[PDB]
Amino acid sequence: TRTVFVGNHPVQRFCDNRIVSSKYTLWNFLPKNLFEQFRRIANFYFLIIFLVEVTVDTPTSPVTSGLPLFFVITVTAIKQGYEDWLRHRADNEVNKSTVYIIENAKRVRKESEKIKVGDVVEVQADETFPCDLILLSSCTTDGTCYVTTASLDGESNCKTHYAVRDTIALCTAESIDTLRAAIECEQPQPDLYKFVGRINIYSNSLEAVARSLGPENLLLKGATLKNTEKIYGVAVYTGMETKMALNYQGKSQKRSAVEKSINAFLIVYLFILLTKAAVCTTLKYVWQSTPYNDEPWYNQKTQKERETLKVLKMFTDFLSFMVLFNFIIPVSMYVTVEMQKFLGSFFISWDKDFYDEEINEGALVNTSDLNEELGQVDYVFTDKTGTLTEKLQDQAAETIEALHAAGLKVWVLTGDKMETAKSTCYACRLFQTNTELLELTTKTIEESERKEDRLHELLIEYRKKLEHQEYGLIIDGSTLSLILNSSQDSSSNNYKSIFLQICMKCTAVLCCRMAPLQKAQIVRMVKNLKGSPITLSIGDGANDVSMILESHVGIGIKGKEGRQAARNSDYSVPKFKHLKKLLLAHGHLYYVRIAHLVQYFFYKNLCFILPQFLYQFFCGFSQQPLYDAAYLTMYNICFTSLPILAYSLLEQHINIDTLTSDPRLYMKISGNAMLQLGPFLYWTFLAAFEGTVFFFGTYFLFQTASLEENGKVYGNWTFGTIVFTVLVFTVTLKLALDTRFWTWINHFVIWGSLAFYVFFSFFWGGIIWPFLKQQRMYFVFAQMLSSVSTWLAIILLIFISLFPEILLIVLKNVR
Amino acid sequence: RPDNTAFKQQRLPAWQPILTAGTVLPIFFIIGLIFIPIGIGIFVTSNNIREIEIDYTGTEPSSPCNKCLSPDVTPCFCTINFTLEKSFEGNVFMYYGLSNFYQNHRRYVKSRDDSQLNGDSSALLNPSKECEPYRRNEDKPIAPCGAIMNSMFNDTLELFLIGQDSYPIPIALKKKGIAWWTDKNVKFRNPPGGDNLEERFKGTTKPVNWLKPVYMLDSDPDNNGFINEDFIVWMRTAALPTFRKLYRLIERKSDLHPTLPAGRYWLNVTYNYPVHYFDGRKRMILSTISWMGGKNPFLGIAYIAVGSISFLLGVVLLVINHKY
Ligand SMILES: CCCCCCCC/C=C/CCCCCCCC(=O)OC[C@H](COP(=O)(O)OCC[N+](C)(C)C)OC(=O)CCCCCCC/C=C/CCCCCCCC
Ligand SMILES: *[C@@H]1O[C@H](CO)[C@@H](O[C@@H]2O[C@H](CO)[C@@H](O)[C@H](O)[C@H]2NC(C)=O)[C@H](O)[C@H]1NC(C)=O
Ligand SMILES: *[C@@H]1O[C@H](CO)[C@@H](O)[C@H](O)[C@H]1NC(C)=O
Ligand code: ALF
Repeated sequence: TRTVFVGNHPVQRFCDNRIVSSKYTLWNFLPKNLFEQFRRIANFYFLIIFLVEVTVDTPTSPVTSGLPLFFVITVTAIKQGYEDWLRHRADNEVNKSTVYIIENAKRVRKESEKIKVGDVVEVQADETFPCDLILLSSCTTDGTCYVTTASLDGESNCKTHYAVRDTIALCTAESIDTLRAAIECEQPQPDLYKFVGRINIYSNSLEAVARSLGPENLLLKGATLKNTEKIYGVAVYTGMETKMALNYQGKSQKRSAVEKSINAFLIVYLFILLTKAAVCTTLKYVWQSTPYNDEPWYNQKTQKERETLKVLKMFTDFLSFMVLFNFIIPVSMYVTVEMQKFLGSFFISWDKDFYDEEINEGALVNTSDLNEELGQVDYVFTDKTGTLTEKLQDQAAETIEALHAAGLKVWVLTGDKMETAKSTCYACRLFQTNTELLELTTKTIEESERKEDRLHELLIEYRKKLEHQEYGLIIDGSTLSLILNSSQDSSSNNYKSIFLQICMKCTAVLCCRMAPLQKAQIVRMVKNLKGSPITLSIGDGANDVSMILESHVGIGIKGKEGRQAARNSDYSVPKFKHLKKLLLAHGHLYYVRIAHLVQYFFYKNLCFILPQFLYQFFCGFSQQPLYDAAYLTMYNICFTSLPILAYSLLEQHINIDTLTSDPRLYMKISGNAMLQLGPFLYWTFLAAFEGTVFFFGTYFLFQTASLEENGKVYGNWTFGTIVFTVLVFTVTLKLALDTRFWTWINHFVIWGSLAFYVFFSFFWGGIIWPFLKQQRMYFVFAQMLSSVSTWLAIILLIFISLFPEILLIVLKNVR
Repeated sequence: RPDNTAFKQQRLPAWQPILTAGTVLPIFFIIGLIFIPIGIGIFVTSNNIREIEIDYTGTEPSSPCNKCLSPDVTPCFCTINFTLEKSFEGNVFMYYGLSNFYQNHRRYVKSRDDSQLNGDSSALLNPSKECEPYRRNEDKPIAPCGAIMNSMFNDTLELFLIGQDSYPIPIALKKKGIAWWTDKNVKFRNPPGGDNLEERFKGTTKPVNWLKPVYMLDSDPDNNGFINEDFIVWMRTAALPTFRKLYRLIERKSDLHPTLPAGRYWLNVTYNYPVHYFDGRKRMILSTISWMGGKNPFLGIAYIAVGSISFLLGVVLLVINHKY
């Protein structure tokens, strides 16, 4: 119980009226953001690899490991800082607004954040209440004011509130010189329809009166005075302790299922890299245990290498193997993912099918990091008023039908009343004449003892002992509060678990009379289910912000309720019907493109590095690179970079028109299907097989005196060049075989990558370069191309490597 | 209203090929009918190559060359006896081969100064640190520096055909035209400081394992210094620990006589190169060439095998499709 003095006059110390929704300040932004970014395993590993390349050893420059890491870190920091600065601007708009305080018999113009608990606040018509106020008096003689609470429950209907009867006569300067009172009220809580308090109006008769206070006397922050000229109230709860602030949660970091799969793949490949390095180091020191294996007469060490401590040399050799094989974790993949996420998001904003003539606006992209999440939705939590209705929206029922045909569950979370919400659900055809409604409301339940009986009955004798379309669930806010506040101190007989069990096999769930935090709580409950369903919430009001921030991807509607939902959402669309195109076509395409990009990046880098690992068994495990340093540098920059980027931005494995007309195709990629264990193992074993084929085909080709008609001999650089040529052609042709949607851009990048590989090989190996310290590749490529047997071997190895893919193509397209 | 362009509306004209069993099945027959004859051709071409390999390491006591493993007199000579059962008809190529020699070791591969080997005046007097501990000797730079240069193979191999009167007929060997044209003529160059080579290497010293300096490798001025072809052939490091290096060319005669007639031959060996300290072996290889190079059955066998597998799988799929 908190005690509030009406005019801060004798007849505690609370927070101020300032609201905060940002997470950074100016001074701590860089430390906090860098600490959060480098707490991630990928960034930490990239930093460690860059440091090792700088300090110990590297086959290429440390620049090619430091610059991409800096780029990724800087891009992420800029995005997060801009979003937090937008939150700062919104907080500054909410604060700094003009409020009027009756300080000493006079109206004092102050700032909204400067309101104290226990001061008289004057609010005029059409003005939002700056804090939680107890209504003391109005202009009218009946002490009644009308209020709209659209920002709290999403409804435009007027609500009636009553002033304190002993203070209804206090107007003008009579509210300070004739008002000495104290209010005893509860601690702040988010219920939004429950208030317990008592006011003690002291007078000169020494006989103070006591009047109980209820929610009818409380003017909540965010509500608007309507049709009342002027009211007088006293602050009882101030910013971060008002019910609006207590129904706000704040956004946790949102990570896609594709990002989580990227993290898992990175962990697997980190284990692979460490295993390769450890095997190479162990075999190197077993090999060097022969005194002519280490330091033969023709390959002698310097004095420094001989006088280098053995343990330090072992550690350094392990690090050298690590940097030799580090390419199997590509930072170019992260760079390309950032680029593809940024560039591909423009299709949503360009899409003319999202353009609405009434508001002269199309779709809005706030985050480009969740494009692939639009193709993985499992649950849709929709607001009712202004989202499903305008009378429904243009194609609300048809959109719900398409979402059902896509395999999605649609639940309605509304701050509106049960009867109107249920009528809308019948109009939207979420509930049919055949649907049997199970009602967990205040009509069917009057105490917490009957609630458990209802839950048990809907479990064990109605629904589990069964016809999925047979049942629908209706629950109101108070019963949900009972469930969420009375299911503690238990794990097995969890009534929250029983409620979720009832919900999961109902054809639809209606949650009515919701508070803003309760929608987020429902979304969170669904998010914690077994199997980790992906959640989408959509709404048009400021009371949908909490569930929009809570869900995996939040959709704001550009309607008449303002722009708070749109500004806090990941994506914004004018109409609810646009969700069909946003998910079925855009999200499907985004998921398929990025999943293929991730798998292809890992596969092509394993194909790149495995022959280099195999080459250690034929040198002295000496960390000798199989390829030239320029080839190592531009494998991912110039030779195999653009085709996958063009694929991930243009590929339509299924046409957009087909994707829009067939919602059932959404279920093919339903549970992160393209990045599961099966596909991952397929890609990994294909890469391993192809790398083995590369290296050992070249090895068996080199079991001859000459591959030329002039009898001349090739060396280690030609060996590596042949392996690299087969590798580049194989990975490019694998992507080409995977391609189903060939634009002129795709033709250009795919064929020009190979043409540029040949042209660069000729140009780089054409001129004795006067600025490098070695000429190891002067005519290696040109000499290799003079060998007919080398051409034939390259062609045969390319065909052998692509044979499993061709065989899979012919098998999967028969019977 | 948004921009209704084909790129922005994701409706660019595309090809959209279809890959099905019925349209890809004939490739499993075309590939077979192309690969099998090519594989047979490669296999037949590789079988007609005439090759002989003679090991002269001398590790076994019964070897004409055990007396050269640990010698007393400096120049140890050994002759080995071998027979050519069939005449070598075309151009013949003489190779020496080394086993268990890691020319691909990382410390070995970097032990060179390519600016010095390209005839750069500053690099001639200041060889790179990468070619150490073979960089300086007696307070002078080493003119060819590095381990690769220092370890240059230096055995002398000559061939004699035993005539009808027991008189050995020497087979003429050519030391030119064995290296890559571009690394003889561009990559490897000599210092430009005049015309006499002994003066152009004024402030340098020879490799420590060298007997004579780099300007006494040959009397022919086009094969003398850094452009000596034996030196260049050695300096192009090998890919695998067992390798071959082109040594001499035995050109076919202007007449239609065999280049190496069948009979009895001698192998004059001046044993200078030790390999038994690291368990290596030394071979001499005589071989003929073709369009495919030397003798290697791998390419022909692999082409035949892949073509046959492709054809068999195509037949299996075609029979499956005709079950109806
Ligand atoms: C004819 C038609 C077909 C085409 C023919 C081919 C022609 C050639 C054209 C290709 C060029 C296209 C470029 C596409 C991107 C490829 C590069 C990339 O994406 O690959 C990152 C690369 C390679 O990485 P890797 O995996 O090989 O690992 C490094 C290996 N290791 C770790 C062992 C050292 O690495 C790097 O060199 C970094 C380069 C990438 C950019 C990141 C660096 C930017 C600098 C940072 C500044 C900060 C900016 C922050 C944001 C400011 C706001 C705008
Ligand atoms: C042939 O090559 C061998 C191997 O390099 C040379 O042997 C070295 O000779 C130098 C100089 O006498 C000695 O200091 C080294 O100890 C020798 N090394 C070995 C492993 O024996 C030999 O001198 C060369 N003979 C020539 C040039 O005819
Ligand atoms: C090598 O030189 C002569 C030259 O005819 C050859 O006959 C002999 O067998 C070999 N050894 C020596 C030096 O006697
Ligand atoms: F409009 Al609502 F829940 F905010 F139906």
